[PDB]
Amino acid sequence: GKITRRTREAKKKQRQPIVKVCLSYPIIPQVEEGEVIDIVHERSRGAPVAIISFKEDDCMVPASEGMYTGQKILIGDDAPIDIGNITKIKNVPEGMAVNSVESVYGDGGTFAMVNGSYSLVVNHRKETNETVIKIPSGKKLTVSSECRCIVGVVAGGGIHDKPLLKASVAHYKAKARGHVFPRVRGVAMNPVEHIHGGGNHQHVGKPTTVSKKDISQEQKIGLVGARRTGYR
RNA sequence: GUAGUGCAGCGCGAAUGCGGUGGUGGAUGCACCGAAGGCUAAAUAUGGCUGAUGACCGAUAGCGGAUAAGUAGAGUGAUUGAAGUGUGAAAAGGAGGAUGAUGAGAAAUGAAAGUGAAUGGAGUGAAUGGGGGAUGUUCCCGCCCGUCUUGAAACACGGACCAAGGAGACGACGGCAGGAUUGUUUUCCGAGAGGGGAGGAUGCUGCGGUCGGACCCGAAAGAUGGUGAGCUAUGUGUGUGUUGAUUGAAGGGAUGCGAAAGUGUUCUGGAGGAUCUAAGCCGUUCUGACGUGCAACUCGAUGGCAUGACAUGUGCAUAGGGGCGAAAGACCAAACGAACCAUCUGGUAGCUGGUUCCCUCUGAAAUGUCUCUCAGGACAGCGGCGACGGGUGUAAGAUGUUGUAAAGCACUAAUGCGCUGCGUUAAACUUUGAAGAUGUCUUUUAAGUUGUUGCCAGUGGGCAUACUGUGGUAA
RNA sequence: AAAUGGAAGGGAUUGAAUUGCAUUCCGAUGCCUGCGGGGGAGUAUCUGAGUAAGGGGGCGGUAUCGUUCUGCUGAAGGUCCUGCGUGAGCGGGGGUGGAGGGGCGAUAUGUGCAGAUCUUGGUAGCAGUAACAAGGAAAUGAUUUGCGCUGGACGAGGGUUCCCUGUGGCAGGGGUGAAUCGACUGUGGAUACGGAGGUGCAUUGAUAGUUGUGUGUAUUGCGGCUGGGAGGCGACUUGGCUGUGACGGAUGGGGGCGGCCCUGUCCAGGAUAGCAGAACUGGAUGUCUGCUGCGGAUUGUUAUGAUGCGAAGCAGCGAUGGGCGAGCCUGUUCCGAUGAAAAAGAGGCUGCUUUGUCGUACCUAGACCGCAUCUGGUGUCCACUGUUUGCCGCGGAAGUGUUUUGUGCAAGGGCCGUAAGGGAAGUCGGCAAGAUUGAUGUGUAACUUCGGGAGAAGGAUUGGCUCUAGCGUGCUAGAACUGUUUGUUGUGGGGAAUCUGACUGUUUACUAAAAACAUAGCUUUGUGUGUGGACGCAAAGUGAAUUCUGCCCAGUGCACUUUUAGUUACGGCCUGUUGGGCUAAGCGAGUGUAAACGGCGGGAGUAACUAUGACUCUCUUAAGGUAGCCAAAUGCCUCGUCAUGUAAUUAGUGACGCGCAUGAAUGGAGCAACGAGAUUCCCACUGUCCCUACGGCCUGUCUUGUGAACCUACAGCCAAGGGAACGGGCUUGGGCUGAUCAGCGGGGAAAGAAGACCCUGUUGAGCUUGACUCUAGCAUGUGUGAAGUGCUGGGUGCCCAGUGCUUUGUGGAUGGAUGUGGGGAGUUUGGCUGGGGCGGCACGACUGCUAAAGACUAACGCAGACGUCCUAAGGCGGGCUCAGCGGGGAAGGAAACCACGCGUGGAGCACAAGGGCACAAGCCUGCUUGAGACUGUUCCUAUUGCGGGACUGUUUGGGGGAAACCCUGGCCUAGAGAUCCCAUGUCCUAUUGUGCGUGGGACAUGGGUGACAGAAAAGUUACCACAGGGAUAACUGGCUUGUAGCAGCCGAGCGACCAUAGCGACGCUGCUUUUUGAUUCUUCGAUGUCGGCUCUUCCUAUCAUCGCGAAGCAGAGAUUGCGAAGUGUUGGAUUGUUCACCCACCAACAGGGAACGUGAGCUGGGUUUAGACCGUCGUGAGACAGGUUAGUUUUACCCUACUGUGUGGACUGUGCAGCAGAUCUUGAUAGUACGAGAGGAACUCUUGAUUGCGACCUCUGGUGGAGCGGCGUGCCUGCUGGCUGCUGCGGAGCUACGUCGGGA
Repeated sequence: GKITRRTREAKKKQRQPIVKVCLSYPIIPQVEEGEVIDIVHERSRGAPVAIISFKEDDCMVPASEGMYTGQKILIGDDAPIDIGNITKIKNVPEGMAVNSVESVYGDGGTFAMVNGSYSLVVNHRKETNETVIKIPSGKKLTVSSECRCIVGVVAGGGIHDKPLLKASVAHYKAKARGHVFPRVRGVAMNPVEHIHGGGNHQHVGKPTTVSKKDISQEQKIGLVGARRTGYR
């Protein structure tokens, strides 16, 4: 055989990468006052980015829905509750939506940083200083009560409300983001390139669930380690 | 190196009257030696350079290269790579022709294939050859060689013509034959334990055997080390190109209807992978032209697309079991279901083709056994060349063996009648039974006049016919 | 009774082809006899063919040593003539040549050529041929005139090709000048992006943003002088700093560099027969985007608007002749796309001074690449005018390129034009051509995703001239007049249905553009972190919307769990004499999952005529195909059945459904819109055809110049025969024509290419997996690594598990073990065989027959059997008689048991068949383990192993029997396994000495190779390769004739009677070569493989026409037979078809052969390698004589054949060869003969035609680049007159659709 498409698309990307800018906020224990100086678009992202200026430091963060240029926000551990306002996660009531939550007290942000997402604060277990939160995927996770966050949802709304509708729109999206476009189906190739192969009719020819444990790398194509298949 | 012969990774890790070794793992005597630091001439190997030699080659030979040869030339590149010697002793001199001069000589020699001029003979028959005769012919005979084949003049293959070159030689080890010199030659049997007297050696020439490029020329492939994205494919940086029309979305104005909710008409505006046309780009049909071309993909007419998921110059990134692909196994410098260059490499070939002087003496086989054996091989059979050595491929007299042809019903198996006879059968039936074959004795029957052994080749696709079977409607 | 004209060998022959004879004769390289030569032989002689193969004796090339000679008074080599030798070869003479050359003996070898699609060099025929060139002219040609269209600059590439002089292309000498052009400088990149600096005029033979010059701008350095504030309410003015570089597509409005057009005036130019209100040409002149103060509510656009967060207006600041637009100014809009980076800031007025290095000539295609002076390819910029929406098409300028003594046109080609009447009858198929076409009124359906369909369809108008109306001044609307009726001198064919893909897009550079690929939408899976943080990132399937997406978890796969089986490795620990316990993942098990891979049944009865089966029983599955759809691109049978379209329907559409083998994201149903996709029909239109004609230009034909190639054993007329079974040459017959030129495609099984199909080889490679043997990676225990401490749990004080803490090692790794692993590597996948494959085993082995009276003897010949079985079914002693028949005996029968008289085996003996056997080899019965331990000779059986039998000997040996005697398995012929390795027994043994809980050997048995003298082994190729094979298939020929076709003989019956008018059973005998088989002789270094179209010839077994018989022949119409091959034998619908089947006509619509006639004659529908779809089959790569769609047709100029032509008068004779007309019809005969009637003929006379053949142009039709006319576009200034385009008529000539012409 020859080497399959999955493995070559991985090698092309170490030669010529897609790069995003790494948003994060700094450490400031005393309550300061910031200044949104600009909100801007970025290639390969869907969310707009805000430029906020402190007394001796500037930062780039995901803008929340409800920000505007020239607005003042506060940073510090004991800061008041309002859209924006980087503050510590024990000063936040239950049922409130936050974004860009860190996990180690000083790493910037880790959770909920894409277009239109947030995490939920569910419980404050005041003994042991633990906070249960819900992250965007649904998993529940206890963090310390000293990690910081941002109040509100990320801007950029529901981007899937509008269909792509046309070939050229999927062409411009994959140029900016790096998806495989177009995709030739594996059953339409010759056997030399794909485990799905030739044959006098187009058909896979054997089970499409494959293992995730113990088999050769380059055999893991299809539905890898699937617990269940079917419509519902 | 046979149960480490030597070396290495990982882990464990010594001794001080002590340590190591002794062709089978371990023990114990006796023998013999001192590792884990260092240096050391000579006798041995070998491209090239310089001297000296030769039963070596003599211009298609010998090094690729006897000369302005690793040159001229070819390839993007790594790489690749020829052909060509001669006036004379002396320039004493020529170089369109003619007339001349110099010289020993117009000047190295100068074959065949093929041609021009003159002159002799013949012809309207393909030509050419042999016998017999004659300054061409008249009569007789005569199809084109080489090769594979049961079988070729073949509608089987190679061969237009001429010259030169062109294929069983050499090394090692063994045997035999012929020949040369010398001769006071021999470590035996047996797994072992045990037992125990019986003419060659060293050269020379030839032939048969094996391994060597191995009689000469020939694959599809495999591996080691290198070159390419100037063609073409995808990504990315920076530039450039695109005429004139058609249709008429949202938004906005005015005007009519109606109790209201609402709705009619018409202007303005200029959307959309919306419709043509141009600069231009492709490649549907004519199955048009052309088809030793204008051309290793072109030309004419017709048709399709022309704001894009476009077209195009240039910087950078991706390389061969790898890349790149809106996917055709497509494309990667005129060959891609694995590129190109050099080496290993004179790669192997049970298969096809070729294999060079005369006369003379003998002269086959196309069958049996074993074979991943069936287009091959070995052993045996048939043949050649020997050498040494003395004494029946036909009949007659006697005496044995046989179960076919024909015939028959005694056994086995069949087959009609008449109520003891008449009728019909046989490769796997036989009570009988030939012609023909086949054993032994006697040359103390006729007629005639071989034994022992050495070294070796080719052959193992057959076919026809008289008589005689088997299968088949038959050939 | 057979297909080119032909064979007792020919002419012929009445016996010169019949039969019987011998008293004559002819006839070999054989025989006898005399000489000559070779080889044997024991020396008075005898004996000679020969492939593969072997032996003896000779001839020749080049050298050495070792001897012996010759050449300038002319060597070798070469050429002609001549002697000797059976031959290989060796001598002499005359020319030429100008320096060396030999004999004899031994010895060393790169030692002798006709061939190898041999190597290198030279040369023929073809052939003065193919191909290419000959560009418009004027005696001259710096002058006059005719035609074509690229023309001018920068880069890549080239490198002196550029200028002058001399010369017939060379030779000699010249020419490239930079602050203000590019680069040397920026950025991870650069001659196009960023960036200190300019414009005119003149100048050389050749350079110029570079030389010279008028004016400007920047810069290097060096000076001199001078200022840190004035104004304005404000916007802002001034020597008075911290700004820029720096950024996408589409589209409206305003305004324009240059160019072009219209117009007033002035100065000039060129042509003119005549006329022209005074033409034609050139030149020169002819304001508000914004901001501030006052003001205090309205105001504007082509469009969206602006405004108490301050409108209009007034006053300022700042910026900057008429008409058709490039940069520029100012708006709106589009994106899950939002449109680089770095170098480079300071500044007033003046004077002197500086400015480095390298490139610069010439060429856009005849100066580049494609081997070239090649119709191909090659980045950027500029370029006038009439007509027009158009920078297109159809015509003109500017600039640029170009010659001046070949012919005038046969046939056949390449590219075009016009055609009576018909109108797709042509063809696989409307292929090709014709037809529609611009603009403006009118009028527009089904359906539909409401947007579309739509330029639907269908109808009408159009020039020129002279005016009117509107306002925006060039467009729009209206009217009169006029012509030989006509005006776009350009620009879509349309309509009704079915299959299929949603749509715009992409693809096999060089045979496939598609239904294939992509696509939005829909669904499933994994993943909490990569610079990226789940509206993310990655992997698969299906393919817009609408409506739907059923049932199956038994098999395979995937997931989770093993906190309630089993199985399992290194190391460690435990216990013990070298064993056993404890400590993984995985496998196994349990549960879940089909938008995972996939699957989705038989049989019996049953409703008041039949028929069917709602209903029932029954077998059975993991579950038994649901909703829908169909002879559909999916249905074998099959051209299914019914309806509809036609004169006629293997086509199309509608309907039906037990569907070989339909069916649900393997996606099912479904067609709005779109398509150079596949199909069928309608209108229109036509040279597609009936059936061809005439014309144009370039070729060809003829001349001069330049001048190839392929191919070539030798050659080139036929019939038959035989032959390797289709001859140019051989045997027996028949023949044109003495040497030319143009044509042409029958033959040379023509050329090209070591057959790609098929088989064989112990030859490959691409790809697959449930082949064999392995392997990267990954999983999971475990060894190494860093010190100190606490904690909970196991067993017996113990070892270990997790385990938190402390800081003072570190996280980078590294050794071995078990599991997994077509992701990857290497390799294999027998043979025989009436081709191979599938099947069978004739592959080891036993019996009978085939087998021809000793033994041996073949076939995928015939009929069977073998891989076992038995403690007796082995050994021995004794006693008995078997199958069956006859006469008897209570219940007793066809068969029970007793018993007498006979019984040659007619029964038994493990199993196949054959042989054998009676006080036995059979049956019953007693005792036993000879089915013992060793050892030698021989047969099948040989050149030979294993195996299976026979016969002896030796035993401090058995069993049976009184004993003689027998016994080493089975009554005899089948039941069978090497080398190497391992297991057990007996006898020996390890070389420095001795042992051994460690090994080695000899001999004998067992463990097994059935392909049985004995490898360790799965598939596929239509993507394919190489060595061969006519030892072997798929087409033609040849032999054969079962089958196929056509005929005879007999006489049982039939025929109202009557075997034969006509028929003819049951049986029997032939012929042909048109069917399909059987075979494998020719061809695999190639003989182009189906049908049609076109064209010629032959056969007869006669369909019609001519002649003539029979009758169950009255006439009419037919039926059956003989002579006879001269002439005829058609037009259409459906299918690729051959074939078939229907319609119409006809005198009739017969059957066959010629390499299944005919592809350098065509066509290419069938078949048809490489793309693709469906059904069934396979885990898969793939398969199917199952269906469907898309898919290169090369070369004659040679010889012969054939057609003409040439090969030297006039008038004729006579031999040979060719050979043509055929068929139908009107009237009369005649309503007659014949007949009860109904019906209904003939000879002779007569009228017209159809088709073939040969001519002709008076008439009619076609053509007519001859000629005359009409209407246009551009150009000559307009009129006149020309040239160019479209159109009507159209003589001569040619032609058919027109006219003429057949023996007594």
